[PDB]
Amino acid sequence: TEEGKLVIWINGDKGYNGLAEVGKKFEKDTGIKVTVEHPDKLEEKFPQVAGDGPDIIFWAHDRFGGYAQSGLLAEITPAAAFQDKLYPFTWDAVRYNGKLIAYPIAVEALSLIYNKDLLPNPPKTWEEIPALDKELKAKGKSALMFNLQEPYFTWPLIAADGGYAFKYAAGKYDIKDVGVDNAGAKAGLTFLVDLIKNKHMNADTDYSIAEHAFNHGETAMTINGPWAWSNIDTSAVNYGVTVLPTFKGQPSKPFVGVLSAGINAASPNKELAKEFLENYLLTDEGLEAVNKDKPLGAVALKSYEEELVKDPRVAATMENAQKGEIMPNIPQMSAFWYAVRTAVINAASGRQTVDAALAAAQTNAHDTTVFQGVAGQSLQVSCPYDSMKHWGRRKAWCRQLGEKGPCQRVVSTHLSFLRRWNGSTAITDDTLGGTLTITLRNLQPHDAGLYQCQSLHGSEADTLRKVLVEVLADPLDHHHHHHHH
Ligand SMILES: OC[C@H]1O[C@H](O[C@H]2[C@H](O)[C@@H](O)[C@@H](O[C@H]3[C@H](O)[C@@H](O)[C@@H](O)O[C@@H]3CO)O[C@@H]2CO)[C@H](O)[C@@H](O)[C@@H]1O
Ligand SMILES: OCCNc1ccc(Br)cc1
Repeated sequence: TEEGKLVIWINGDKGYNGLAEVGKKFEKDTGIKVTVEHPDKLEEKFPQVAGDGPDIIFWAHDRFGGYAQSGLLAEITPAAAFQDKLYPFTWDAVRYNGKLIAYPIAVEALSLIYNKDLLPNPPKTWEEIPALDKELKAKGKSALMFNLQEPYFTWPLIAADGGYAFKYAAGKYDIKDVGVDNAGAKAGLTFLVDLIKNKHMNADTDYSIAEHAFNHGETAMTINGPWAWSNIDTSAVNYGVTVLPTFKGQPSKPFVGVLSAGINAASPNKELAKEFLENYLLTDEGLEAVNKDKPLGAVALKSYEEELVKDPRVAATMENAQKGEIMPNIPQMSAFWYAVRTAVINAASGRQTVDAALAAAQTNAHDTTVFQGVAGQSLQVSCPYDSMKHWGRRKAWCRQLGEKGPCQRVVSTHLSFLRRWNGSTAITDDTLGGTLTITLRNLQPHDAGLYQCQSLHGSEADTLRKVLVEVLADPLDHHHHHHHH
């Protein structure tokens, strides 16, 4: 960052050229240069560089609770008159611990996109896709192609019969109640895997492959968001945007994302960012400039949404959004997505069965795992990992210094042993089996807290597991004569 200018990060699938046009208008009126960038993995780079992060970060709201907890985002305090211009639902997406941590921009949900020439009557159920694919294959076409590398696209099907991320009850999420390995989640993922086994879909289909096949008239349907419509408009394919197919008679339940713009807590340009976001971007003209490049979906700005909702594609986006639910913005969402991404990729490739893939995802979707030990005794912490993925990497055990501090290295593999506070920590790695083991001797309350098992590569560290060490009292420490009769 540099004082007197704005650097913005936004994902490569969004209208970054339209956003740059709003930046050009801001520069024309004020002299302030606005640079819009679309780095790869920007959502993973942001917490590592936020140092030299951007002034503004755009992403769906699900990642922002984690950034806010880490102290990376400035609290936003728009006037009541400004808050009244955006929908209360969109403000709900960006409120964390009672404070607003980003400006909401647009509401997104996946829909079924279909080729009206190949399929004038798209299927209402997922169950009828195998027979439809057989008929289309006889004509050199396929029924459906969509991104199988990101769990966001398969989640509507996994959630349809009962899968869920974190149980919700009266404005709160229970982070201990995860629904990744229930009967409904297994049924949805088994249906997806059966589509691949029967050659109705390919496990390696990604965003680019599905978009190219649909936009070239090779597949009758795709599953995508509003941002994808402008490339289809250019392709001249006669497309429709409609309700996703049902599974076991239940609607598919897409996770609803609210594209949001957070202000970096370390930015010396917070006031410029606020003026740009409130008075340039979040205006009917500003949002239209972005929408014209890549559609936003249902915008957070009431005045513009009242017009956009007349677009049948936007009404279809809201119909699918209403069948699903808003993603939580809680810090625990990252772990949930990483676990489900792994389960889908492994089940689709045949590397794991659906049952084993979802059992591992259920365990790993929990951001932290408690390891309880008794004071004065030894505690063995286990960190399973993918031996192939982490082949050749050294490992580390680090202790989290508060909610916002660094994870401070304790021991690593090749100082693998550390004696401190009359106790000790030793790390051992079974590289063939994929199990990292940390042994804490003479466990005491001073050892309680959050730690990470890590896999190192270059100057980066991958989190293998977050562990909460809990220390039960030594039974002898309460030595007394109990009551008798
Ligand atoms: O898959 C690992 C991946 O998990 C998490 O990513 C999720 C996003 O945080 C979540 O917003 C959603 O992303 C979709 C966007 O909302 C949508 O606008 C569009 O850009 O498509 C995105 C899906 O590709 O879903 C993903 C999970 O698929 C986590 O935050 C990432 O760092 C991680 O790489
Ligand atoms: O060639 C198979 C041995 N190679 C290999 C590479 C990646 C994974 Br996942 C599994 C196996």
